[PDB]
Amino acid sequence: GQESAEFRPAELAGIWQLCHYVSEIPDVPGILKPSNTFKVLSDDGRIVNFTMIPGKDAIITGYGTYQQLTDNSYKESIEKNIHLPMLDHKDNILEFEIGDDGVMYLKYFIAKDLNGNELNTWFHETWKRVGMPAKFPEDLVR
Amino acid sequence: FRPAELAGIWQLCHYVSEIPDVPGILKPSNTFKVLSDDGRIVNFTMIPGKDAIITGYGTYQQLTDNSYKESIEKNIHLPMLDHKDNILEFEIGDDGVMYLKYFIAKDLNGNELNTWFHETWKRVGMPAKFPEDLVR
Amino acid sequence: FRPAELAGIWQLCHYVSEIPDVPGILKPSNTFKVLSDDGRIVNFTMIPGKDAIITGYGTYQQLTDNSYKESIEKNIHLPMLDHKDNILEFEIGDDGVMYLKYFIAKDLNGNELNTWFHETWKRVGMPAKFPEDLVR
Amino acid sequence: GQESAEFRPAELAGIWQLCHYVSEIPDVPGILKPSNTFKVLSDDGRIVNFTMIPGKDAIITGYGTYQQLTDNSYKESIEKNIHLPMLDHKDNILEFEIGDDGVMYLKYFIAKDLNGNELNTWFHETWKRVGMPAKFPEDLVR
Repeated sequence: GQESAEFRPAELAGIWQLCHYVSEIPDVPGILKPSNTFKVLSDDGRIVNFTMIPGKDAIITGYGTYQQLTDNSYKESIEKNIHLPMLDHKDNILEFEIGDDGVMYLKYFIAKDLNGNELNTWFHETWKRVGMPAKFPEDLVR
Repeated sequence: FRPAELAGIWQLCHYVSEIPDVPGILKPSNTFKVLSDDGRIVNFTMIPGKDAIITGYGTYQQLTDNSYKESIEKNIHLPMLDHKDNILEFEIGDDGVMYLKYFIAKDLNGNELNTWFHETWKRVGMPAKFPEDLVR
Repeated sequence: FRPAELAGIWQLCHYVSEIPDVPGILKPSNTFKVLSDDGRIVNFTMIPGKDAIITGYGTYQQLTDNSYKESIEKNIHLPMLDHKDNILEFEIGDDGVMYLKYFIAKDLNGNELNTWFHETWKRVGMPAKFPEDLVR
Repeated sequence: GQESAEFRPAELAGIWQLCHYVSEIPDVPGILKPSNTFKVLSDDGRIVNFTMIPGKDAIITGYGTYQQLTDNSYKESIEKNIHLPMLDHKDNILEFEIGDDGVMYLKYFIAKDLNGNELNTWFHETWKRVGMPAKFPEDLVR
């Protein structure tokens, strides 16, 4: 049997880099800058989150499968997530907005923590599609 | 062939010593090879504080117990491999470290290169604990 | 004036948030200001995996309880300050964080800039323990 | 009173970056690459060693005063050294060679560890003088 196909496919597949907002000044909102975490949304329906640790072994922090649900939401069927352990063996529904600039905004809701405490919190994330630049930088530290 | 567990995320490594003229010890670096279940390969390199970059992609397929092919579509690190097959010999240890070798005869301009390439890659895994101080 | 403990090694900081339109929390970055006892100032920036670079130098002198001058010889980040004095207002907290402000009117080509600069710096210290996994 | 001035002054003063040797291949010696540690040899006779920790607070690992002794040796009079605690409140004599290419080789001998165990080991280090490049890189992450 087939999961529901009744959505307009979005360009979810890709390697995505987590971003954050950086300001030089205390009380002023920051501008978008890339960070150290990647989400691989594979062409064959698998999801992996992993984080670099400079000079050390990178680590997977979550993995599973994913499935688009509606024109602007998809689920991650998480097997294990060490960043967010209350999501283990559960579905997380992510609402998304993908811009032609390669920036994807995600948000998801979590009701309870692992100890059953009320949380009722929306999480918000900004991701940027990783691409191939025109030129191989001559001094790249591989 | 006996199917090897190639599919996964791999981190490039190098060897470091504090002194010259001695072998170094293995240390992870900034480049990743994503080998998907459906036979896609992507190499990308993190650049601290900047956008990561894809440096090659295509498809791949295991051929024998110690070799696989990358059918490269585009590779900006190794552009003589564009629309070519590269055959890689591989050995994967029980410690999750994979040693690759491959040979390239010519550069894109037809100059003789006749170079053997060696790469060490380590399988990226999920540790038991999320580190308290992690910079995501 | 009451002499402030300016002499030392200072690390530039910035503010980070996971979401837009909110204030971020303080995080250290890659640039250092070395304020020597003999009144020399050097700014340099680490570039991961590459050679660090000096981006400015000169001399400095405390003027009042909350200001000091940098007499810049050369600054490739801020080249309108070459052979000029920059007056910085400073406040150093009990947590070792120093807040700097300064104002620059013109760029090197004479274009009006009239910009206030804010910098947050943190005093670099010696922790009680050398971390076991440190990458020197 | 004055410490001995009977040496030909060398160009020790500077900010120095610790280097190591990197190879892509297991059993082959590496080439010189810069690492994350700095030694400030000040114009006014003070020494500080410190190490970056990417995304985190940098740390001082040793400090004191220094004094050239001979044409190719100097001492670090170490107050505290958390990298090498057997050097606390002691002099360490470093033999050096400074190249016109800005590379300095250092070596020093340590007899005993902090617990009094025999060590009798020569340490060897390679350092590179930090300089001001021609151009401010446009995309520098400060």
